[PDB]
Order: sequence, then structure tokens, then C-alpha cells
Amino acid sequence: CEEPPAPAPPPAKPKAAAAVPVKAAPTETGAQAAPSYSYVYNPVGKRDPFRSPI
Amino acid sequence: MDKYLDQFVKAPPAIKFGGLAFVVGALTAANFFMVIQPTEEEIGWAVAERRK
Repeated sequence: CEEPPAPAPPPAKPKAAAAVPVKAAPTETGAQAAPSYSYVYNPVGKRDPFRSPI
Repeated sequence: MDKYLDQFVKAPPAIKFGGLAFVVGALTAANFFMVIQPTEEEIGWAVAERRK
């Protein structure tokens, strides 16, 4: 068996732990967006048409 | 008392030498065990490190 952990070392974990870790990353990462927002819009304005045609 | 003392002048060169020898044998047993244990500990640290 392996003990409370193994012997001195503890041992063997070059196998357990080596074909584990893992690979972590650990990817503390890919969460939720606020996204972002665009802005509106450019006119002054006028008349022309449509003054005469109404 | 002297009969024992000339038993001490005849023999205990042999007995003192012998005692010294059994002691040095014990101490060599002890240091050989104390070099076998760091072997085991060392294989252990190997197995940890490789797992890292």
C-alpha cells in the first residue's frame, strides 16, 4: 500500500503527481463580459427641400 | 585480592582487546545502518521530485 503518505518521500508520487499536475493552468480566466457599447450620432440639420415640397 | 589480580595480569589483555572488538563491531553495524537509511530516504525524495 501507500501510507499516511508513503515512506519518507512519500513515495511514488513521481507517478501519481507527475502524470497529474494536471496541468493546472489553472485557468483563473474565461468568465463573464460587460461587453462594451458604441456611441450615437452626428447631425446638425437643415432645410431645403423639404421646405418647398411641404 | 591477588589471585584475581594475577588472573588479571595473565588474561585480560585478551579480554580488554575482545571488548574493544565487540564495541567496534557494534559501531560499524550502527554506521552501516546509518548509511542504509539515507539511501531509502533518498529514493523517497527521488519519487517525490519526479512526481513534481
